[PDB]
Amino acid sequence: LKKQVETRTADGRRRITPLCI
Amino acid sequence: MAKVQVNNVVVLDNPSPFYNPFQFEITFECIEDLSEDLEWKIIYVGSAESEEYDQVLDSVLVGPVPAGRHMFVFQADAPNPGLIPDADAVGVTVVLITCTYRGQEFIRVGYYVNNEYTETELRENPPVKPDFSKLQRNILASNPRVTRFHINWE
Repeated sequence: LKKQVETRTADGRRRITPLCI
Repeated sequence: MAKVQVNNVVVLDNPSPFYNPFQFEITFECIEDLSEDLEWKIIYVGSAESEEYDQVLDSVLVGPVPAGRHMFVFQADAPNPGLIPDADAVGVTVVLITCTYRGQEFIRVGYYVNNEYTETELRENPPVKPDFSKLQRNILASNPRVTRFHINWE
């Protein structure tokens, strides 16, 4: 992966959106 | 029973220098769309003496989690040596991966970690002050301790 999507929660927390198998 | 089940954990970049980040490739499956995110943590035990030396290397949220089977790489920074008791630096300790839902831990995967010098000279005569730049970390990925807890998934 590491094409992996990560964003920040409304309050600045790290968030990873997993890949679906 | 539980809405989330962890199918597998692959320890990447192993062995490697003590300073490298931990890289776990996790596979888990959700039996039904979760209304909240999953929260994963990687905890390193600096010393078995006191939890007071536990280092939360990282805390991340995973989401959204639609029902189905999913996979992601959980990477975290190497522990801070300055917080590790010299006597526990070289040898074996543990590193934990935990997952919690709605403020409640429901699974915990522990691994033994073996930190040794690969340089035979240093391995023979280890320096009084552990030299982490020369330490090799080997996550004993073959024997994972899986502990499951019963939580309220709503």
